[PDB]
Amino acid sequence: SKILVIAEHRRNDLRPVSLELIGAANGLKKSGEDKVVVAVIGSQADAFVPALSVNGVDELVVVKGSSIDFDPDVFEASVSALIAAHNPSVVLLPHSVDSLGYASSLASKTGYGFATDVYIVEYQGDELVATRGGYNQKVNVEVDFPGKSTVVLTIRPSVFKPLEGAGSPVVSNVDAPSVQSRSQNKDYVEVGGGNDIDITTVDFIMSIGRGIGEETNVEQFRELADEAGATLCCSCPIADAGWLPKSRQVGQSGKVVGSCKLYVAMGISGSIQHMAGMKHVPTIIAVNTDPGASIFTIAKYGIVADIFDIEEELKAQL
Amino acid sequence: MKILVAVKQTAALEEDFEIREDGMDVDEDFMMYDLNEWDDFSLEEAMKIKESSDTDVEVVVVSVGPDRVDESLRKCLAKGADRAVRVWDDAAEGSDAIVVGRILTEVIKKEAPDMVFAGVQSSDQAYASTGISVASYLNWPHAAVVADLQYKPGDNKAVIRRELEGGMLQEVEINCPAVLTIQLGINKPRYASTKPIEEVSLADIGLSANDVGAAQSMSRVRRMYIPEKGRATMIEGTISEQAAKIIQIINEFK
Ligand SMILES: Cc1cc2nc3c(=O)[nH]c(=O)nc-3n(C[C@H](O)[C@H](O)[C@H](O)COP(=O)(O)OP(=O)(O)OC[C@H]3O[C@@H](n4cnc5c(N)ncnc54)[C@H](O)[C@@H]3O)c2cc1C
Ligand SMILES: Nc1ncnc2c1ncn2[C@@H]1O[C@H](COP(=O)(O)O)[C@@H](O)[C@H]1O
Repeated sequence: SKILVIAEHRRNDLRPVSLELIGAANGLKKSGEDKVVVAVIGSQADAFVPALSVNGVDELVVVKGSSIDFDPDVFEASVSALIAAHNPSVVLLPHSVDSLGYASSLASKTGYGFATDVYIVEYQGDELVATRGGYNQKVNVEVDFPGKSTVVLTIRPSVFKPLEGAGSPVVSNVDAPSVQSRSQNKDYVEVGGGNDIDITTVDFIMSIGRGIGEETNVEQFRELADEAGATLCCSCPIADAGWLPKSRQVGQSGKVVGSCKLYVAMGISGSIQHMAGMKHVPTIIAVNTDPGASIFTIAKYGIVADIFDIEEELKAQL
Repeated sequence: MKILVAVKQTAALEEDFEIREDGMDVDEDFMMYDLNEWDDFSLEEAMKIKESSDTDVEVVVVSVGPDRVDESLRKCLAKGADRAVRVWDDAAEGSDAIVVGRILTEVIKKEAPDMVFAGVQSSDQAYASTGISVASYLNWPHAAVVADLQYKPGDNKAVIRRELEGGMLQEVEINCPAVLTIQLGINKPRYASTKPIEEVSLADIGLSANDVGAAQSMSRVRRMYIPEKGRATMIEGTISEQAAKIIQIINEFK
């Protein structure tokens, strides 16, 4: 059998989730005989063959379509054609912004199995069994794909471990199918907003979320961070509201706080997308009045208390 | 000129919820329902277009779901949606994102809107699939994770900005009509927390039991379960001592 992996690149760089998918594919397969086929799609995608000629890749397909970076019409047509060519049992996409543009379209047209944002995958005998979340990550939902010869999964980033080392795939080149996209990519943009502090560099973070309530409450946390020698960061509601700069947002669409050794999460529930930015921090303290908040499932220390009462006492004690 | 906004009434769970006997779902006694957060932003975006235009813009909200959903629809009308439509039959129970996409598409074919908006994802299941499934059945242009929309009613293209990983956006020019999935933060919804709802059956839209429900879905639920998850070290006691422990943790850190 074949497992097809759709790699991902942007702005000339391969996104590392590509290698997590290869790791997943190699783990998933049933016998040594099964093969992992990786595709990379782009008008300049030959550039990625070195970075994708890695352990666990049996075939590497460069698809040249009309656009440099992701286009949903091009990707859907291209991936449909790859599925036709390789008849994979399983197709692995990253659960990324790009994939969200097409994955469910690709699955609507055809009789394919489909599940998204999957974080456990295995075969039980010949049966593919995938696990995703339910009810804002309060449950696991375990699914199968009865009678589906092709199953398309989008895979949660930062769950599956990449393999180590080089590889020697059979490399091929195909043109994408020849259909005109209904959209055209224009500029990438890094929007305005202050940028006095690169939060990917800092080691001590106090981060605020929706639990702070009104904007008038931000100042007291800024003072706390200052008194503590921490950098003030936030979750997306705070930045969306314009209360702190986007450069201070932690998570998938914000930044990853790679240098951070101590993260104090105040009034942040711990959404998946927030966790993407900070789950690696060796010491996380959560201060949150909801014991059922997801943040407590990754925190080292939890305090189920009012953030304003804790902040004022912390200030006093400091 | 018409903008169709697909909306979902999501379920959130109370503390100490239980898995139901069949092991297939959570017991409904523990569910609280409200409008999906992404739908506040999508609806406000349709209303912004309506306000910006001298031309009439009809804003229609549509939801596929049981009668509890009417409460959420009523609230959309009160915030200025022109019409609200609820599609349901009991046979639709257990319809996944792709089947919901099918059902929505049958309404949309009849409404013949100029744009379709959906949320990036639902707060409960977070499939991030339903709106882009609709685009497929309609065979319309589409973009997901839209953080900005430059669009005048009647225009044959729009310019959007998709919100990417890592603090960047991408401008994309997209043919209209289009399906857009709308991200948090695109706008600041105005009403943040006796025209009836139009009630539509599967028959009204040409569907039957065999087109919908769990049997037509793209995966099969085996079980639902509360997994063992990581456990924090909880600091009990007074605020003074909880703060005292934080400071010791800070000091241990430096
Ligand atoms: C594609 C995509 C990308 C995303 N990228 C990001 C990202 O980069 N970063 C990000 O943050 N989000 C991201 N999100 C958004 C994410 O889904 C959530 O909306 C968000 O993280 C929630 O922020 P919050 O935890 O601050 O708010 P909420 O979930 O509302 O949590 C508020 C918390 O405050 C607590 N609270 C309230 N009052 C008090 C009090 N007095 N004392 C103590 N606690 C209190 C509550 O119990 C609750 O847990 C993304 C979403 C999508 C779909
Ligand atoms: N049952 C429903 N009825 C109407 N729209 C829905 C429904 N389910 C999902 N959606 C739409 O899809 C978005 C949620 O995305 P998803 O996670 O794929 O369900 C919502 O914000 C709606 O726009």
